[PDB]
Amino acid sequence: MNYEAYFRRQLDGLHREGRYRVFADLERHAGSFPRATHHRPEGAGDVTVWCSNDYLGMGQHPAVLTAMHEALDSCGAGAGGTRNIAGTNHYHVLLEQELAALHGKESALLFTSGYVSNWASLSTLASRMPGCVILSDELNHASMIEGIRHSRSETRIFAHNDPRDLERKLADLDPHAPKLVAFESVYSMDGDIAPIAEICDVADAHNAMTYLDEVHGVGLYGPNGGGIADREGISHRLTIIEGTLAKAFGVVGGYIAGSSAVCDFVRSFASGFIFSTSPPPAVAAGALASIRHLRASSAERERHQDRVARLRARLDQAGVAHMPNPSHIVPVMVGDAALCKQISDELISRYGIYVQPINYPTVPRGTERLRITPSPQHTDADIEHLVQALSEIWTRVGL
Amino acid sequence: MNYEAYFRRQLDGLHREGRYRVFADLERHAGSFPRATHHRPEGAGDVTVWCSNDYLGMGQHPAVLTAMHEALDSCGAGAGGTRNIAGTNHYHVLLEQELAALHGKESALLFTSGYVSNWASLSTLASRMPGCVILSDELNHASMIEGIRHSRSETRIFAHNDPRDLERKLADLDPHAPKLVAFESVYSMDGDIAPIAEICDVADAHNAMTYLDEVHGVGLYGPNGGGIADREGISHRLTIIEGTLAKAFGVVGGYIAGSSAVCDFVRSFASGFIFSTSPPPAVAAGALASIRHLRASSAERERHQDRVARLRARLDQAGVAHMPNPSHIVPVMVGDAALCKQISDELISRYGIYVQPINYPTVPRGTERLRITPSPQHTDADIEHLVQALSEIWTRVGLA
Repeated sequence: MNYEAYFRRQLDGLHREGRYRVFADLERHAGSFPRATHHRPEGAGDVTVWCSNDYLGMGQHPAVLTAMHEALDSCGAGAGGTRNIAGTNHYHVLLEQELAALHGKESALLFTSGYVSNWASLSTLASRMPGCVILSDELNHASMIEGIRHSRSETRIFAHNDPRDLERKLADLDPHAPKLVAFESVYSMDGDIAPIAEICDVADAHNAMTYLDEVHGVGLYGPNGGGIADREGISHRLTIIEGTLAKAFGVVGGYIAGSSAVCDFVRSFASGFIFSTSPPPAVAAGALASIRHLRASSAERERHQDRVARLRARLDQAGVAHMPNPSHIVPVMVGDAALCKQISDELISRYGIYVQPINYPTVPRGTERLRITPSPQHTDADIEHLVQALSEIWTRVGL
Repeated sequence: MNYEAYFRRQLDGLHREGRYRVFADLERHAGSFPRATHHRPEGAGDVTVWCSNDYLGMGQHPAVLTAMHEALDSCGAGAGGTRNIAGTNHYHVLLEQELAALHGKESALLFTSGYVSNWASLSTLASRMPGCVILSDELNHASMIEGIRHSRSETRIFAHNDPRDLERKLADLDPHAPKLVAFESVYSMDGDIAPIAEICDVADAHNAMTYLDEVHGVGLYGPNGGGIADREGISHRLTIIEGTLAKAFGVVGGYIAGSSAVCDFVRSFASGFIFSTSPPPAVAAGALASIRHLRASSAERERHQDRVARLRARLDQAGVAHMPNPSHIVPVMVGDAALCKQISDELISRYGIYVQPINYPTVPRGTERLRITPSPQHTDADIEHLVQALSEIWTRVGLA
């Protein structure tokens, strides 16, 4: 057994199949988003970032930067322990209070990331309820799939956004059986929005817990910037709302929000929460300032939706196909894996436009796409450059 | 099934066994470690922190803070993507190069936490080697256990730091199957140091990969501050060295260091790496300044061991028993979850001393203890206050 040679051959497989991926070394320009320096072997050059999940540019928001500077100087670089052992910081406490209020819940629990919040929460909740059946939306994110897998709990997959199929996969279970319905508000690849109320109607008929990942809604929708459930006024119907601090809130971290009992349960039992250093105080302080700002201000969401709407209108006039949807995500459709990569490469090296190809297995074969995430900071000129680039590229594909 | 009542009943179980934990709300005073403000219902009081894993106080190091302030103003609050999609920042690159160099390896891979570096790397490595048997030290950290469990690979546990038991467990195995020995350099709860060279001898004689968690070693031992393998001159013998940026380096994050091939392998396949936002640029810039500092400077490590030896000597002199060991961790043994918790509650309320009980998952039961972590910033006066506090409690509580 040559381990070195073994790992190398696994990678040659990925190279051959065209799925080996190299990172772009970027430096976003704080104060000048969506601009970034792209570090290429032959020296720096500027790009426009078009596939960042920092959806509102809160990454450069002055209130977020100020809170992080002040937290660094008061409390230092890091937490310096787990939440249990010397790593509970006042900013963690204010952030959990703020997240509870955002979602109208009794409590919230902060994790190191969105990924860990789902992995830790789902695996701990299901594994500690013997005979729990998990009902998982087939397009749930990797973090939810891995939490559900790690639970070892019996799991039934229901058809994407289909409450009739959910009902059919709940109908034979005893009401005394623990059940957990795990789904998202906004799904990243197609940008579709879940029928949350219809799903909660089926969940309540069967005494099932509801676990809603609002990663792609929170900060972006609702009167409080709480996400889709906030928008629909049905926050109170979910047992748990999960989210990230890394996307619309523009920093890093994950959380859940729910009853005192459920948050205390995950806090007291979840390995991935207990046995990992707490997020840096400055990370907690930035997220706190980001949430406070997006609860009080609608201006960024309004500008966000205008940029999204303007891009779609211009693509429509230019004849550039994108997948219609009610969210803020603009999946520009390519339909061929090799061509998707060729277009991504040409946008970066000829047009200074940074987008990434999305190919099988992330998305079904024939539905390969460029996932575009317009921000409040993308200008009309940025949109015209991107639309003209895609239009010129599609004409050359044509010829 | 009432979910609320079910959750409360399990929490009432932790209260019954005395292992329900109330978090202390602290603000560490940057520039004034080890002081913290403690927010209680009563209000705000100053305490001395004695169980932080920011072992050298790099959390308040001015070169670390300078780099973090700089990175915020240049790049913003967060990465704004995954490493694959818009979230690779130049600080991540310089940090992975620095970690490779620290451990004398070809490459390094940055994760969001030490916990995730272990869970993701061990799950991915074992998963993707058909018929792999994982041999795990008895006392491996939760993060390593969960990585091993998540792999679904065949697992053998070997007796703590026992290369002869590792030999016996490896001996009965299909000789053609891939094999991975997972262990730590320095174990947190007893502070014992692994016989890395002897474990590596047994791994080599059976064609086994070695995976070494140096979380409580890296930054604190070795000519390069690389940890125990660095100190023993055997970094080259381990297939993977794993560590944290959160403890001696004083920020947050996890990594592995190894060949370009093993790091690229985990980078390309591990869900917990691929599908999670990259660490903030400021975190990467801080961890980078921390490592460059502790590679070039042994003065904090020397002051660290000075404070450790001084506390151990004063504890012995006052008749307060601690678990002797070759590392920097001073475990004061108690006996009982409820007593240990009471001693910990009395140190805060009567003495302004913050030390957490170690309960009945982490350690065995009848073996709850006070884990104390002296840092370079603890003064002779702080040590006298701690030791006289423990002395007074120890007579009252009959542990003298």
